Amino acid sequence: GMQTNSKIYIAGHKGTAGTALVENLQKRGFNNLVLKTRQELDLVNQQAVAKFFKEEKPEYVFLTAVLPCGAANVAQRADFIYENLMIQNNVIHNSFLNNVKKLVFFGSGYMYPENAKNPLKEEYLFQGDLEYGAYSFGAAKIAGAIMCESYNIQYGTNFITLVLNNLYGTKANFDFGKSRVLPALLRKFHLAKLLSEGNITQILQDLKMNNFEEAKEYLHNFGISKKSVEIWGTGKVRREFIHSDDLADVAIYTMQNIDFKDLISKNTHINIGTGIDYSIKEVALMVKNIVGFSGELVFNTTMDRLMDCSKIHSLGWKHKIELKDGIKMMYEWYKT
Amino acid sequence: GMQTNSKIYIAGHKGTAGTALVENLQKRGFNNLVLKTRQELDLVNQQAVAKFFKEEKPEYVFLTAVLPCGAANVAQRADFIYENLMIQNNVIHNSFLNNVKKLVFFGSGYMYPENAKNPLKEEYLFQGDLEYGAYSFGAAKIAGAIMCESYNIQYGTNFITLVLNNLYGTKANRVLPALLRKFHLAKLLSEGNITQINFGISKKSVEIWGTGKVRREFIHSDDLADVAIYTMQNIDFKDLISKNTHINIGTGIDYSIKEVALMVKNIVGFSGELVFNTSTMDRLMDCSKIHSLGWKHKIELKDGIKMMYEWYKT
Ligand SMILES: NC(=O)c1ccc[n+]([C@@H]2O[C@H](COP(=O)([O-])OP(=O)(O)OC[C@H]3O[C@@H](n4cnc5c(N)ncnc54)[C@H](OP(=O)(O)O)[C@@H]3O)[C@@H](O)[C@H]2O)c1
Ligand SMILES: NC(=O)c1ccc[n+]([C@@H]2O[C@H](COP(=O)([O-])OP(=O)(O)OC[C@H]3O[C@@H](n4cnc5c(N)ncnc54)[C@H](OP(=O)(O)O)[C@@H]3O)[C@@H](O)[C@H]2O)c1
Repeated sequence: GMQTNSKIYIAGHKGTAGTALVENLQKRGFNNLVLKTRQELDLVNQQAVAKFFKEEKPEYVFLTAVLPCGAANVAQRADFIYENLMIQNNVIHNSFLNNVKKLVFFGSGYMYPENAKNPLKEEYLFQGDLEYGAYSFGAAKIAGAIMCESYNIQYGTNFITLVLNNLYGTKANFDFGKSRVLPALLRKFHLAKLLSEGNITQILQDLKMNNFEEAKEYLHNFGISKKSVEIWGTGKVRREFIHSDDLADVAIYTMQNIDFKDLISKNTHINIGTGIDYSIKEVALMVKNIVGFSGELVFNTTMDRLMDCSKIHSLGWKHKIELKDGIKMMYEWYKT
Repeated sequence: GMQTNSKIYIAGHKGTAGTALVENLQKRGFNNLVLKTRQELDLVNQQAVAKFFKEEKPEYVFLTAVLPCGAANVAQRADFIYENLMIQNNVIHNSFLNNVKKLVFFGSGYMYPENAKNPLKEEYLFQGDLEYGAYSFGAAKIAGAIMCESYNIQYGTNFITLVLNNLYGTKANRVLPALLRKFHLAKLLSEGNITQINFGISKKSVEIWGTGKVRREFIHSDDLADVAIYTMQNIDFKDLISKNTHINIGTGIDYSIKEVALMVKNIVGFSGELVFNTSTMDRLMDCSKIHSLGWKHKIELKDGIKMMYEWYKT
């Protein structure tokens, strides 16, 4: 499909997936990208989106823009459904109206039933109720997948949905209270190692503090000590991770090689991932070993999510970046 | 809630439910109504809907507007999801932005799994796959119900979803009107009234495709208007609790297509024969929840069909 000079729109280009798509496309020599910040183009606004498509006429679209659901903002139950449905509707429909050749949309494993068997098959859609916290976000993602398929059936569009669980990259936010599970664990174990070695000066520099008494209390409160790191929960819940370079790779592979006609007329979405999951305990141990911390884990007191990737494997794509290598890259970056 | 002087918006006011809401509201003294035709206000257009709410500031909203899915237009798989999600989103979100006091949204039994047990309980949402033809339409209806509930949880709104199976009315446009008209035409043929005059209609018989064993539940539009008004006056979100807070409405009784066809035949007075040519999803609501909240239907099917036919003959 796409050539060097094809006009390619990446919606939500400043996010984790968006940034990875822009960087990988540029590295591969694609030099006709169209990018709009949130301030330039509000994707919830139908009139602004309609005018953009009419005036710019992109040939290919990667739809990465989202209001994401997590632990910190789970109260925004109405916003997760309204905003995500509007972004999906505005982009998908105006792509159709302006003769976009092909579009890739990203779904979430929260679209599958809370009690579904792992590994999750594409045909598990609608086989039971969704998890409570992510209920409205998951429902929006189902509607996005069904929208893509419905345009493909009625109008012969080529709009493909790729569904993933947890995304990470080399460059992460390591601020406490703001960091996801991998960067948070990495920083905890790095600090614990410094404590065990008696490197007071480096602790103060890492934390941006000038009083060690205050530093020791902050570490003690976040479960960090010279002998152990404290982990909330039993450590038994299992998670699958995909590196953003692998997300970019499969998205571009799909655009170039996988058409709607190859998938058929229900459950035509495609799961993506590495096909391997890890308990929180196993992840913590891997991080401990990469950092080189000589101490222990301690636990203080239930839905697993792992894709069945049989479909995408059958279509000729597999991941390159194993989780231990991805964590290693993140740690090297952190130390700069 | 509503007072007789409260400003009330009925979206989609020319349809079957809309017409009945307008008439029943006016009969009770609720005359401060705001009504817009499709030509005046396209509910898929976000900018037009946002401007309408800002200018008119309705206090109460009945959302009846829809692109309906039937046998004749089942090819419109994309339009069913896109158009219905846009109407729902535009009306619900702009109601919130403009401090609407209460809203009623109408769902469909196509939101429930194809193989769910009848009678259908509210908790059967997401317990299996939807019927293939109605898959995209049912998905849109699920999103509408979840949108109402999500605004109620995050923002403390009072947006209530009522879910039904088959609507018919005195002033109506679909299975019941079509059977009524088929039998009326057959009767006219047998009486030789050419002036007044492949659908299986002849002077000696009406032939219906299928076994006519499939079962359907019907609600008369005056009963839909009655329960919608009852909900506005008496049922708040706090009374329903925090999941599956939609409410089934209906009569609680179903009929095979054969039984319905016979009832219509007898009311019309066609003297010929009914024939089924034999070359599967039932839909009946469990109405225990709405009954527990203090409403039940008044119009039995035989009487409702009689009302519809009298109107038709004018
Ligand atoms: N673990 C994961 O991150 C994960 C797991 C499952 C699926 N996914 C899916 O993968 C896709 C990409 O996720 P991500 O992690 O890369 O997202 P992200 O890092 O949260 O980025 C989202 C981007 O969308 C933009 N955006 C949101 N609303 C907008 C609006 N109204 N107008 C314009 N731009 C808007 C944001 O702009 P601002 O920067 O201005 O805020 C941001 O740049 C999404 O569809 C997501 O659901 C990701
Ligand atoms: N009918 C049933 O058996 C049944 C069963 C299940 C649930 N329901 C639900 O009950 C509600 C009422 O159904 P109904 O049978 O009364 O519907 P209806 O007779 O089909 O009426 C629909 C109305 O919506 C209007 N409309 C559609 N798209 C519009 C748009 N873009 N802008 C403005 N107006 C628009 C139509 O205007 P025009 O007249 O100009 O086209 C029409 O007046 C719907 O939510 C429906 O899903 C009905």
